Amino acid sequence: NSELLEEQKQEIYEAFSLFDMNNDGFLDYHELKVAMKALGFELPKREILDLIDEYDSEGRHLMKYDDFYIVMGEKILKRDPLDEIKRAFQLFDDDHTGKISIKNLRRVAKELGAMIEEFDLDNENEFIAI
Amino acid sequence: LNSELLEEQKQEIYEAFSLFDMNNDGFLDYHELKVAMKALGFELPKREILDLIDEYDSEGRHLMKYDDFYIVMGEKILKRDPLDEIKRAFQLFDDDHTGKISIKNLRRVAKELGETLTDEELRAMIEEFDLDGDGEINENEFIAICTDS
Amino acid sequence: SELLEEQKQEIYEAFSLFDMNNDGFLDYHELKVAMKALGFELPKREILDLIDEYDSEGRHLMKYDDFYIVMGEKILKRDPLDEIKRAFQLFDDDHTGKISIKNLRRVAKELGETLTDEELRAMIEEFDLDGDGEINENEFIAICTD
Amino acid sequence: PLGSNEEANRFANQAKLRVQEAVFYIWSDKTLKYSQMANDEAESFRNTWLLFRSFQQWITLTQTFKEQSRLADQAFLNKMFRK
Ligand SMILES: [Ca+2]
Ligand SMILES: [Ca+2]
Ligand SMILES: [Ca+2]
Ligand SMILES: [Ca+2]
Ligand SMILES: [Ca+2]
Ligand SMILES: [Ca+2]
Ligand SMILES: [Ca+2]
Repeated sequence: NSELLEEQKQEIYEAFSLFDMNNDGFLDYHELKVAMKALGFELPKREILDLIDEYDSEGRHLMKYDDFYIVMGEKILKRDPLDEIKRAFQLFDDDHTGKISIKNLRRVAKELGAMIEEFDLDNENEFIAI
Repeated sequence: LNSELLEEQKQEIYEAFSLFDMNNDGFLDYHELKVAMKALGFELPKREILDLIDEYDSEGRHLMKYDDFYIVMGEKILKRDPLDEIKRAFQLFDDDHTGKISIKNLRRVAKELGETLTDEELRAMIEEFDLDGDGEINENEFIAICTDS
Repeated sequence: SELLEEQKQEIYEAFSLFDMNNDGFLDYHELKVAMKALGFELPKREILDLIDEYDSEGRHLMKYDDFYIVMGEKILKRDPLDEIKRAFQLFDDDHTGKISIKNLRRVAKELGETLTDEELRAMIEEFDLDGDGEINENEFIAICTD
Repeated sequence: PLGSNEEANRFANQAKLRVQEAVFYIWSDKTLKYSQMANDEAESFRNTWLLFRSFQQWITLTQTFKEQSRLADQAFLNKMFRK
């Protein structure tokens, strides 16, 4: 484990902050489950509860931001930097085709509110190069 | 007034009064009021019901107007223990008294309330809150669904 | 202000029956019973007041035309509450000023009715508004008023 | 044909009857049943409202978490989006 990078430092904060639904500075299972999808992590139901069980030394099933920060931190660095990539690919692929087309890209471009061939050599392989 | 009442709770009081005004004068006599109180789950002793209408009448007769019903009840409801209320709602989901709300259960409720939902969606509901993982919602899981948000 | 058909008929129906001799007039004797049927119990001399008043000869007979009017205006001046108050007494045969379980038990059978004591208890328990398990007059008036 | 005008009194006992039934029925037949009738309509209300409240709390949460979840993936791309 390294000193965690600033760029990722914010992402953690943003995750926690952006997805505290009821806005009580804690996350509970439901919030925690969505909070981690923002950092790419998608863990088994069992697993998630497991975590809340571990760091809720507070009693009554919640997670302080500090604990949260500590955790996702190790997860981000200790993560296969290619699994990071793998999920990203899995997410553009709505139709589960195997190759990203524009109906799965403008799909994103639009869902946030030129250079078509830019990084095209014709898949997961061309991906990592970016 | 105070801790502002819920939009679902306002409609509670209205609908109740509106449904038990057996004539539609905007008024309720003892009889008209006793049932209206059961409907908000507030069965009182007879004495105290008469006591209440009196209390609210300087204008001689024996009635209550929406205006004041809407308030007596208003605080009657706030004083309400939220836990007993959920507990009771659970029982209604569990027709078959199996101890857990199954999807047949939830479906029945959802049809009963005139919603139309795809089973993929009922399963969506159950999954999100089925923390013990057995694909039904038990008491403690239901409580948590309703706890506050 | 105007008589109901039920009322209009009542009058006629009464003056029809107690006119023993079909002759169209009621004598004192016939009148006394006529008025007691329609519910009125007047002093004997006041009945004579009537006959004589509406009577242009030493005849002592009352025409239907006169009965209708006298009775008619005696029906309208009727206090709505008097009917209710005189209703209570038919249930309160014992005349205790309160209506009992066994009172109603007597009514129901007399009105060809099978109802359990819970059905009857229910009837009182609902209107008994002081807790004594019995219906006094005020409460009975209430039942009736709207 | 036969009988007296004690029958005038056999006509009072009868008039007092058309009224006994009258007031007995509006008491019972009409008025007292509403104690059972609306007593039920009361349960049915309570009940329905009880259901509605809980169900609406259930479903809208599910809706939020779905809706949130699909925004979390949205979010997670927004970093890699700028290459
Ligand atoms: Ca929270
Ligand atoms: Ca009314
Ligand atoms: Ca069940
Ligand atoms: Ca469960
Ligand atoms: Ca004659
Ligand atoms: Ca009596
Ligand atoms: Ca009484």
